[PDB]
Amino acid sequence: IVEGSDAEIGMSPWQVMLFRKSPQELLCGASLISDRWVLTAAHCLLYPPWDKNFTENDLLVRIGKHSRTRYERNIEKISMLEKIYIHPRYNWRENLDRDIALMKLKKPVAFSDYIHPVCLPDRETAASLLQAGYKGRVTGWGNLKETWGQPSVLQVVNLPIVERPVCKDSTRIRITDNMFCAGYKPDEGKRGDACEGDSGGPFVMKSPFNNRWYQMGIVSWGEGCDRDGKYGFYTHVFRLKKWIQKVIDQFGE
Amino acid sequence: TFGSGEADCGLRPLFEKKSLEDKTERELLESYIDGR
Amino acid sequence: DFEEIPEEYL
Ligand SMILES: CN(C)C(=O)NN(CCCCN)C(=O)O
Ligand SMILES: *[C@@H]1O[C@H](CO)[C@@H](O)[C@H](O)[C@H]1NC(C)=O
Repeated sequence: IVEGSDAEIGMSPWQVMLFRKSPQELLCGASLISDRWVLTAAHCLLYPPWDKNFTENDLLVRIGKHSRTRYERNIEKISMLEKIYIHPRYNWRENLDRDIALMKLKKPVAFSDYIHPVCLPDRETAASLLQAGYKGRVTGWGNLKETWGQPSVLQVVNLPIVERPVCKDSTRIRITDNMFCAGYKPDEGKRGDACEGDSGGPFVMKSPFNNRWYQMGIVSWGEGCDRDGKYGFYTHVFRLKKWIQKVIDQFGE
Repeated sequence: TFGSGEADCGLRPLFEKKSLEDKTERELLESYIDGR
Repeated sequence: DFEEIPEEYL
């Protein structure tokens, strides 16, 4: 995250760290949606153009973390993956449309002060919060700058959702209804963005109606980090909810 | 796990459950054209 | 830069 701040302890208890077994490295962010399921971006796992094709056995999920590199004894929980599910129509050839995927944990994780799931939005929540100007929050241990360094602790930044047209007009990539973009306008004099290392992480919003946190987006793509006139694109969780339900019901939960 | 997320979903043990607010949540709420 | 995790997780 570029231009964010240190998160407070237990501030995003659904924040998950996708961790590479070997070499040991941070792959991307992710989010805990229940005791056995993690949500992330398909591209964090599969991206043929770069020869990226991660498997269950290649990864580790670390939950309840704060510090990026430390092994937080008695705080974090590390789990293994039972299965990975990528959206059958994720479009890695053209614009990462439907960049989403579910990971089923080998075993349910126990909630604690530092580990707790986020809610998935319903039609109405989506309808009310997913509006230009409304702000969401992104969190992650990704880079602090486009080229640079790296944070010690989880970072956070709040960003405004942007109108579709401005989104479209900011890039040459074909934008779909399964994405939304967010960030400040050059004009705004306020910066911030997700960056390398943050993908797959959650873009969340707090409902003013029921006080709960909802994940409306997944950090998906962007051209550079925090560049002027550029925005972050996120997977539209709600639009892809049916697929999410489908998978959790047909395979576990 | 699903629709509207969980049950206890989205309520943080260290914040919502204790009625404490994080340092910038206000920002969000205020953009929804001022919160609850 | 990553601190070692327990081998039970590997
Ligand atoms: C195709 N799109 C949508 C891009 O953002 N281009 N990329 C691809 C990055 C995806 C790699 N896992 C990039 O610029 O890094
Ligand atoms: C990813 O690897 C799996 C085997 O683990 C393979 O079935 C799938 O074809 C690969 N995805 C490709 C190469 O697009």
